[PDB]
Amino acid sequence: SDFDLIVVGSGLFGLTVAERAASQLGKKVLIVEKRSHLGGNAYSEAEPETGIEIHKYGAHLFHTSNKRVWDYVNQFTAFTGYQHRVFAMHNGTAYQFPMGLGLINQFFGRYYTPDEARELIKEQSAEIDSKDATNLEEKAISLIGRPLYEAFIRDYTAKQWQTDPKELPAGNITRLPVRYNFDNRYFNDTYEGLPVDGYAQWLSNMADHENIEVRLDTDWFEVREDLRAQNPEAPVVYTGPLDRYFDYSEGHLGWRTLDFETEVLNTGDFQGTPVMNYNDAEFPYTRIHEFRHFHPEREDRHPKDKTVIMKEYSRFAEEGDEPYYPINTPSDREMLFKYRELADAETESGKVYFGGRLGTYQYLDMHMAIASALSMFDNKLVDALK
Amino acid sequence: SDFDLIVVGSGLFGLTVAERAASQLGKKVLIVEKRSHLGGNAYSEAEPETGIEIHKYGAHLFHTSNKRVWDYVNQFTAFTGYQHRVFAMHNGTAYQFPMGLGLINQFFGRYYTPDEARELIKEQSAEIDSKDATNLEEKAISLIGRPLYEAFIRDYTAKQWQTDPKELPAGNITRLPVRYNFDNRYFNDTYEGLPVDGYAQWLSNMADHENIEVRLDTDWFEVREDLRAQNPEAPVVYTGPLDRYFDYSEGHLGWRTLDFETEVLNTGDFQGTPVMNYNDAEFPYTRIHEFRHFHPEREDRHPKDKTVIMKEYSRFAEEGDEPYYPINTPSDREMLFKYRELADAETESGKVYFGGRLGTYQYLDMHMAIASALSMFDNKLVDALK
Ligand SMILES: Cc1cc2nc3c(=O)[nH]c(=O)nc-3n(C[C@H](O)[C@H](O)[C@H](O)COP(=O)(O)OP(=O)(O)OC[C@H]3O[C@@H](n4cnc5c(N)ncnc54)[C@H](O)[C@@H]3O)c2cc1C
Ligand SMILES: Cc1cc2nc3c(=O)[nH]c(=O)nc-3n(C[C@H](O)[C@H](O)[C@H](O)COP(=O)(O)OP(=O)(O)OC[C@H]3O[C@@H](n4cnc5c(N)ncnc54)[C@H](O)[C@@H]3O)c2cc1C
Ligand SMILES: CC(=O)N[C@H]1[C@@H](OP(=O)(O)OP(=O)(O)OC[C@H]2O[C@@H](n3ccc(=O)[nH]c3=O)[C@H](O)[C@@H]2O)O[C@H](CO)[C@H](O)[C@@H]1O
Ligand SMILES: CC(=O)N[C@H]1[C@@H](OP(=O)(O)OP(=O)(O)OC[C@H]2O[C@@H](n3ccc(=O)[nH]c3=O)[C@H](O)[C@@H]2O)O[C@H](CO)[C@H](O)[C@@H]1O
Ligand code: NA
Ligand code: NA
Repeated sequence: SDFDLIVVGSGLFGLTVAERAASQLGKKVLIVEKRSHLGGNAYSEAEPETGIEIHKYGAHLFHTSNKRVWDYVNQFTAFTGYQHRVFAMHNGTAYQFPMGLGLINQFFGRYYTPDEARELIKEQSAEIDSKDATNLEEKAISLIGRPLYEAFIRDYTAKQWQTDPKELPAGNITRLPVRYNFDNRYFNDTYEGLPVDGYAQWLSNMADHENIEVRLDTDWFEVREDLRAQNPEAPVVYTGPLDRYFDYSEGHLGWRTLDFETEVLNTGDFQGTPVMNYNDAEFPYTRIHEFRHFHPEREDRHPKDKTVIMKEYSRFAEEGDEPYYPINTPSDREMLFKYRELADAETESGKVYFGGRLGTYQYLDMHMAIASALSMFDNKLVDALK
Repeated sequence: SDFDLIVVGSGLFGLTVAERAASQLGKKVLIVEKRSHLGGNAYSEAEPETGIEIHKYGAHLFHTSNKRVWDYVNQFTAFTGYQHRVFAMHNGTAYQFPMGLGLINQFFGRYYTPDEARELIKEQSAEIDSKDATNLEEKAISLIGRPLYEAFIRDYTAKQWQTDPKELPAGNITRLPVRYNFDNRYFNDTYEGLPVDGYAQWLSNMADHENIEVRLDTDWFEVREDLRAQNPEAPVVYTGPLDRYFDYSEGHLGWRTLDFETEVLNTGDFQGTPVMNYNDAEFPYTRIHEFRHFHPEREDRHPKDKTVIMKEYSRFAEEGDEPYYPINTPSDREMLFKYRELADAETESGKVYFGGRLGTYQYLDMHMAIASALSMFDNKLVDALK
C-alpha cells in the first residue's frame, strides 16, 4: 500500500512515532499536518529583518534527564552547550533567579551563608504551616514567607493564571522553591541545550526518511474518509484535539492561551540576557524574551544594531485562539474522563490511537512528548503494525 | 640505552614533552622529579577526613580556546562540564562578578540596560583619560570610575601585589573590565572543564607509558653527573628554576608566593559556591575556595555535614617558599635576559633545553604550558632525537 500508518499532526509526538515506524519497522508512514509547516509548536523560523531565529508559539528550551530520549534526539540534531538562566525584574531591580543565596542577598540586603539563609527562611515561613494551607497564596507563604511571596510570586502567578492566588489550589506548590547556594542554573536536568541549526532543521530531519510522506496544510477531518478508504487496515495515531475528535459531544475542554507581541528594536542588545521575568503587576506581560541571546554562538551572523524581543501575555483561550495549557478545572477533569472512555473505544473499534498534548489534554515538554511517543510505539504500535 | 631523553620536572610541560617523545617518537624517557608526586603544582589529592579533592599549590581551573591542546588533553582524561563562576564579597554583600549588568545593578542600586550601563560607565570614567594614566590606580579609574575601582579593585589588588596600586604599572590593565550583559561565565574560552577523576589521575595517565620511567624524590642537581654519564648523547629538557641552574651567577630572580590556610568545617556548605573573592582590606586573604563545589557531580561521595575550605594569602617569596608568580621588576627582566643567553649557550654546548614556568621565568596556565611543550617538541626535540 501507499502507507501503512497514518499520523495526524507533526509535533514532537507525531514525528517520533512516524520516525520510529519508518526506521525501525520499515513501514510507510503518512503524516497529515494542518499547519503550513512541520514541528507543531516547537517550530522556529528566521525573523525576516534580522535573520534571528525566533518562535511564534512560545520559546522552547530543551532539557532532560532521560538518557534514552537524549540519545534519540541526538540522532537528528546536535545541541549547543546552552544553559538556561532567568532573571526576575521586581521594583526596578533585576534579581538573580530562582530564589537562592543571590536573590536573598539582593532582596534582604546583605549576604546570608547557606546555614543563615536556611534559618532566615524558617523564620519567614513560620507564619503558616503548609499542612494548614487552604490555597496557593497560603501554601506559598507557608514555605517562603510573605515578603518573598509578595515580591516574586503573587503578581506573576496572578498574571499567568488570570486568577487571584487566594483562589488557586494549595496543590499547585509542592516543594520549597529556594536553593541554599549560588547555583542559578534554571533547569536541574542532566542534559540540556538548543538545536545547533535551529528547531525547524531538527524537526525537518526527523521527518526526512524514505518511508515518510508529509502532507502540510491538510486537516485530518477533511481528508480522513478518503485516506482510510485507500487502506482500511492502517492504524491512525491522532495528536489533534481530543474533544474536537468526538464533536464536542461531552463539552469543550478548557485551555489557556498566550499572546506574543514581537518587536524589532534598533539596538544590538535590549536586556543582556535571554529571558527577563516581570514580576510586578504594573507590567501586563509576564516576561520578555530576547531571542539572540539563546544562540550567542551565532553572534557574527546576528545584526550589531538590531534585536528581536517578544513580550508574553497569558489569558483564557477563546475560539480562534491557540490552545496551549490545559486549565484542568474539576469540570475539565470530568469531561476528560468521559473523553478517555470514548477514545479507548475508538482505539479498539477503529485502530485510532490518541497521544500528544492535544490528543490527551495534558501539557507535555518536548522530552516527555518524545518519551510518551517512544512508549506508545514500543507498547502498542509494534503489535498493531504486524 | 636505558633512556634516550631526560626530562627534569613533571609539571604539565615536562609531562607533555615526555609523553610526546615516548608515544610519537618511540623514545625511552626518564623523568626526574624532586617532589614525592607527579604533576607539579596542578597535582591534587584527597583530603583525609572528608575524601574531598583539594589542591595544596593553588586551585586549578582548566580552560582553553586552543583545539589542538583540547584534543590532546582529552586523550588522557575526560572533563566535566564545569563552568567557573566567581562572586565578590564587598562590604557584607556577595556581588555577581566580573563587572557586568548584575554587579552594576547591585552596586548602583537599580537595573541598567546594556545601553544605559555603557552610558553610566562613560560618565563614571570621564575623570581620567587612559592615555594620561601614570599608574594602575589611574588606569583603572580611567576605565571604570572611582566608585567601582575603590570597591572591587583597589584593596584586592593591594593584597595580591603587596603594593599600593599608585605604584603599579598602568600597563597592568589593558582592557575594559566590564560586560554590558548578564553573562557571568568567568572564562571566555571555547573549552572548559575539570578532570572527571581529578588532576592526580589525569597527570598520572600522561606519564603512564611503556617508554616512560619516573623517579620521584630525586633532585636533578644531585643525580645529573651520574645520569648523563650513562648516555652522554641524551638531551635534557629542564623545567627547574632557571637562575638556580646557573648557580645564581646573575642574581636571584624574584617571585611571589602564596600561603594556603586549609580547614575542615563542621557544615556541609560554607559559602554555596566554589570561589568567593574578598575585596575589602579588613580581610587578610584574597579569596576563599570551597573545594566540594568544584565537583558537584560527586555529591553523594562527599560528606553531608563537613566541608573543606581554603583561604589564600599572597606575599613575596622568601627562601623556603614555593615560587609561584614572577614579579618581573625591571631588575628581574635584566637578569632574565642574561640568563637567557646562558641558557641558549647551554643548549648548544650541553643539549639542555629550557622550558616551563620555572625554566623560563614566566607564568604559564596549563594549556599554555602544554602548547609551549608541544611547540618545543615539534620544533626542537624531534630533530634533537634523531
Ligand atoms: C507556549 C509553549 C511553550 C513551550 N516551551 C517548551 C519548552 O521550553 N520546553 C519543552 O520541552 N517543551 C516546551 N513546550 C512543549 C512543546 O511544544 C512540545 O513539543 C509539545 O507539547 C509536544 O506535544 P505534541 O507533539 O503532541 O504537540 P503539538 O506541538 O501541539 O503538535 C500537534 C500538531 O498537530 C497538528 N494538528 C492538530 N489538529 C490537526 C488536524 N485536525 N489535522 C492535522 N494536524 C492537526 C497541529 O497543527 C500541530 O502541528 C512548549 C509548548 C508551548 C505551547
Ligand atoms: C597558585 C597556582 C595556581 C594555578 N592555577 C591555574 C589555573 O587555575 N589554571 C591553569 O591553567 N593553570 C594554573 N596554574 C598553572 C599550572 O600549575 C601549570 O600547569 C604550570 O604552571 C605548568 O608549568 P610547568 O609544567 O613548567 O610547572 P610546574 O608545575 O611548576 O612543574 C615543575 C616541576 O619541576 C619540578 N622540579 C623543579 N626543580 C627540580 C629539580 N631540580 N629536580 C627535579 N624536579 C624539579 C617541580 O617539583 C615541579 O613538579 C596555576 C599555578 C599556580 C602556581
Ligand atoms: C510555558 C511552559 O512551557 N512552562 C513549563 C516550563 O516553565 P516554568 O515552570 O519554568 O515557567 P513558569 O514561569 O511558567 O512557571 C513556574 C511557576 O512558578 C511561579 N513563578 C515563576 C516564575 C516567577 O518569576 N514567579 C513565580 O511566581 C508561577 O506560579 C509559575 O506558574 O517548565 C516547567 C518545568 O519543566 C513546566 O513544564 C512548565 O509548564
Ligand atoms: C592565580 C592564577 O593562576 N591566576 C591566573 C588566572 O586568574 P585571574 O586573573 O582570573 O585571577 P586574579 O584574581 O588573580 O587576577 C585578576 C586581576 O584583576 C584584579 N582583580 C581581580 C579580581 C577582583 O575581585 N578584583 C580585582 O581587582 C587584580 O588586579 C588581579 O590581579 O587566570 C588569568 C587569566 O587566564 C591569569 O592567567 C592569572 O595569572
Ligand atoms: Na511554615
Ligand atoms: Na576615561
